[PDB]
Amino acid sequence: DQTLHAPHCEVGCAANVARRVGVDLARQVIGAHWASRMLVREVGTFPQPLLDRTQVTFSAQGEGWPALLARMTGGEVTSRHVPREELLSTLHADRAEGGTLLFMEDRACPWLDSAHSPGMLPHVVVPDGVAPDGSWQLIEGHSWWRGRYAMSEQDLLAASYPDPDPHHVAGRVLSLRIRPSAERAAQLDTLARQELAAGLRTYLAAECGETETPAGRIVWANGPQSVPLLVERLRGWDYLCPLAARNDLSTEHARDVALGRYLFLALTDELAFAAYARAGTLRLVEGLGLAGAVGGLRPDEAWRLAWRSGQKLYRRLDRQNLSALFSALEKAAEVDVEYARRLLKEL
Amino acid sequence: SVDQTLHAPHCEVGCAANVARRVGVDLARQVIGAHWASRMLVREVGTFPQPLLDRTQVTFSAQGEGWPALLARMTGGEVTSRHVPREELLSTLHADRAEGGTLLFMEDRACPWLDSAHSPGMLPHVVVPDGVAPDGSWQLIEGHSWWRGRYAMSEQDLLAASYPDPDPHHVAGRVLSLRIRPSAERAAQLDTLARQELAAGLRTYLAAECGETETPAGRIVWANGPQSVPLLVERLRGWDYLCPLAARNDLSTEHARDVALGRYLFLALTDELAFAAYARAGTLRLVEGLGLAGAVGGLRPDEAWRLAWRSGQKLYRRLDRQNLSALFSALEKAAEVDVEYARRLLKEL
Amino acid sequence: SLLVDVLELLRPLLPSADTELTPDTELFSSQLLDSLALEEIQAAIESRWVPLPPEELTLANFNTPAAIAETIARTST
Amino acid sequence: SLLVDVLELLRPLLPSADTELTPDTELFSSQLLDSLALEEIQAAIESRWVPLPPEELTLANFNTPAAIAETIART
Repeated sequence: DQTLHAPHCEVGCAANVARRVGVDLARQVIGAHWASRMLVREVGTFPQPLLDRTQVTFSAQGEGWPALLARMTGGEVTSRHVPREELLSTLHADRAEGGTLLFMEDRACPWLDSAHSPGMLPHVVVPDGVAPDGSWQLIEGHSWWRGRYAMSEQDLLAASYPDPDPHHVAGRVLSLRIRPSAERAAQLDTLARQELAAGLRTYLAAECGETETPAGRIVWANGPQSVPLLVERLRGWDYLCPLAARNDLSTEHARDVALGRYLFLALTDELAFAAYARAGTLRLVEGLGLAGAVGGLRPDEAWRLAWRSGQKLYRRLDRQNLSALFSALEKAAEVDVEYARRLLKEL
Repeated sequence: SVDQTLHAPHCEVGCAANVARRVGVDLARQVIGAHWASRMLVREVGTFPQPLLDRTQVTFSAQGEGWPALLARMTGGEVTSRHVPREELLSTLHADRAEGGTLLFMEDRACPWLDSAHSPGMLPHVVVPDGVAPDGSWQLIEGHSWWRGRYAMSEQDLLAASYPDPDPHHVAGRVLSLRIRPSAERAAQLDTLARQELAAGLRTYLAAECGETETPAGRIVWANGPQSVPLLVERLRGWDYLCPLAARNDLSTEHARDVALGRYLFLALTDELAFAAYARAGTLRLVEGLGLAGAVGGLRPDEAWRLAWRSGQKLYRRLDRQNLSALFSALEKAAEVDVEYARRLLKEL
Repeated sequence: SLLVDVLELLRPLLPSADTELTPDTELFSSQLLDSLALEEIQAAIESRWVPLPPEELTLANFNTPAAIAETIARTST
Repeated sequence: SLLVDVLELLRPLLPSADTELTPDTELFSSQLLDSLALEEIQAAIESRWVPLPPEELTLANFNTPAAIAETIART
């Protein structure tokens, strides 16, 4: 009965839409895609007008659910900015074949209690049909706010076409046309096993590279060294500890601490996602009859501990909490590679 | 007494200007001034996943293709980034000097004149090695207008600055090698090439191309030409929430973050408006030297951008509604002066 | 006893010793408590009962002392 | 002259009417004056003398009353 949710709202939203067409997103799509990547944005070729600061993060999303969900179901996961007079007809049409992720500002969502700010990024919800009252039902896919919410046709249209529009939400839909054929549905776990093997091969291949963009040089590294490289890079923000432990700060020093804290907050959401994804993989592996390959090993627990160490650090930026995050990450990296090698041997 | 080093609102441009002058190239007039540009840039939500997309971001650029591209092609040389191993750094600096010079990157905390011992800053700093200082250490040029001048660093400190530990910005042996000395034949052609570049950039500007790329840092959207600044102002209206939010005393860590990031969006924009004023002043010097100032009448795009810069500084220093509306009015005025100047100039080329 | 334990753990986290704490007191939606108090509750549970993964950190599970006690009871057996 | 003006406009921006405003006082290298102050000085010059472009905003031209007075005259 209850609403599905995840550490990334768009993932929790996609999981609700997948469940409508008989797809277990966490187990068969997220869990089938074993991934680990360090990502950096840094100085590259001038000019890069959108490079505001050196930035480091982590992802366990790999190719991401839009890619895997589309090819596994034989459907499409398509972004469109649709005109206002096509929006409601689009939501009805999408529901027949799956559903829609509808973008809105945080301030349009009363449960977020964010009237004074559209926030750093737009929010997303899943329209879940119209009720007798004529109100629309909206699914919230982020764990913290998880639940179903009511909104009038008038408020929904106003939410989809805000003015001003910093995030460019105007009619922004992601259409999930993802209903598998009965035959493809019957084969979903076979496709999940093929995807599981493919991501583990990518992981051990450990590709790395860099690309120049107007937003900086984007550097990435996959595989077993992704987390060790992340930890080496994150040691560069150790200056935040003495800075955050001071009752006086210039506008610049305050910005440095605020942005540094944001780096560890964003990273902590990715660690939560990693715990979510690895838990999905554990469920997939168990259903496939492969738990016997990895007895003992709990990468879900190692990432949950890294996630908790992250939360401690962004809530209180001190040297102890920083060291504790680094140790927790190094432990997850160890459990991940042991698990991945054992599992791929059996696929 | 009277300082003699070149400088600009973007420190790498000021550094490049010093190196260009060594080989007989006037960067502000013949390279920046020859490249008329205007671009709105946005980073926003695109195809999931985009782990480096931290916030919707908007800025402006008058750099266009940029001095590394223009300087390289106009001189027939190269402007090359490398991460040099430590044992090759000093030989690289000596070899680059014979044909131009080097932009050497280092943390803010390595440069004592910046008074930044407690932070490596948002981005790395850059200096130009400038021969041996009178005391036998390395002489360094600082290209940012505020700090402009020459400084000295021991060889030991220079190597420590190029190879810091830790290295958040990845400055490790990072150099931009300017091997840009023109041949005698190329030198005699520079004003001819600068006139051709001026026309080519004005044509690109009026062509008003748009583009978008999906990256792991977000969907990167850009728009060139006359509607770039009007599009920028329409988009910046979305940050009108900063004014009432910056004025409150009961701010959550979250709201304080929103205000810090929003103030930084306007600080970064203001530096791009400073660069626009610098670049447009360079264009006016190029046009004057080419004997074309009759064809543009007395239009002053450099002054309209200077006013937009001042409006930006007032706004990031005090985020209030009056200051936001003044910036938008200054930018709309700069857009009008730009397109009229560009159409009048291109008619004479 | 589980509801009693939760109330005792929460009393030190409140703004003042004059803040009233009932089983139904809204903790987070009110902005009475913030993320620094949330960290203390997570660490207590991590230490004394069953460590909670991200899926259990919901406003629904944390917004009242009664909800916190029910979260601990549901996730311990 | 310009110096008297300069020394006057700085007075209200000083952190305390008890700060030795000598012409050779270090205003910015010393953290006595900040960007909010610099803003006031730029706006005064824009209003009373010749408005300054980015290339004149140098720590050299603004770190002392004397230097500012000199910047305006040259300008």
